[PDB]
Amino acid sequence: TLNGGITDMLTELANFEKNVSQAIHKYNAYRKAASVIAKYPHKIKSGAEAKKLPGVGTKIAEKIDEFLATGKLRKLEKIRQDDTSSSINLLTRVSGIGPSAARKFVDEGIKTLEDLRKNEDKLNHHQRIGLKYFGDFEKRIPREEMLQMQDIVLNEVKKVDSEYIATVCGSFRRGAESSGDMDVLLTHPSFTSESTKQPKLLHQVVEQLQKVHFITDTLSKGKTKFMGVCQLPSKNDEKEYPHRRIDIRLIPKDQYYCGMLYFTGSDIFNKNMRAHALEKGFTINEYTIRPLGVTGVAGEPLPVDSEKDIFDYIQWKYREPKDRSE
DNA sequence: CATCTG
DNA sequence: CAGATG
Ligand code: NA
Ligand code: NA
Ligand code: NA
Repeated sequence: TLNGGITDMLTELANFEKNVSQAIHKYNAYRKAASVIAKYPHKIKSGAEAKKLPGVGTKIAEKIDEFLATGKLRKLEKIRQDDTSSSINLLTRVSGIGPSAARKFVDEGIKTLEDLRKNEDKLNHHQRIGLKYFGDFEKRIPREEMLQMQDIVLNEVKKVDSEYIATVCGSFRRGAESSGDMDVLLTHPSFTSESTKQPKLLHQVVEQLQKVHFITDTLSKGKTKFMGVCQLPSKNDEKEYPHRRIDIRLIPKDQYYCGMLYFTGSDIFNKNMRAHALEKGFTINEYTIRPLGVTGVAGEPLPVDSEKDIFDYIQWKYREPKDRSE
């Protein structure tokens, strides 16, 4: 990476402003600076050179000068050592504990995981679950286990109603060797964009997965989105599998394949595909593909009955998920 | 964005 | 309801 040193530095500062300082404008500035510099074609040799770029001002140019001159940034050295900053970063590794909660805890003298365990009364349900499975949630899920999880999800869903359509997306669908979690997209022909959100569609799937002891905990659960915890079964006297994060999203049938395309990624691929769509006079988002008029007017959602339909509209050869790296 | 907390 | 969270 041509200016990876500089962009790494800026990103670290961005995260500091967001997680510790809770200063949104500095976070934004650092992020924008990193993004612009990342696209810059030349090896930056001074803060002055970088300052010519949009989003790079006096303060960022100063830090670039120091990094190029000394190979380090004192501010970042101070931050890494700082007790309060380190405690915040640690606490925000617990699912449910964001920058706000972390600040509150650290102010109260809660600085470590053991401190949290001794103060579980101060945690909401989500935070308690995040703490309980802190280790498991930071583990990668081997494809082998994702396939076992998929086998349970698909078969239990089908058991509830053969008309359900369930698709495990994310990098897993692109053939990834490991996943961070399981993202399931669910739909049913009886659920479309215009009709009232039917509560039981999602609930019945969640209920069945709980019944067979696959889903173990619930972080959040509404009419269209479930966030929770699952665990593969084990035989008596064999070590248990780790607990894993799983999301299940109920999506309108008429928006399902657009949703599938979006949540399958990758991000780069999505960016490229949406770009080519615009060229062909189409606009693609998470929900729909619509014709785009020369005046900028967006047409009504085009009918989509498969991912291939989307590729066809924009005159693209269908791309298997495993070929959607970019 | 969808959901939760207090 | 605002603020927070993934
Ligand atoms: Na967190
Ligand atoms: Na493993
Ligand atoms: Na606000």
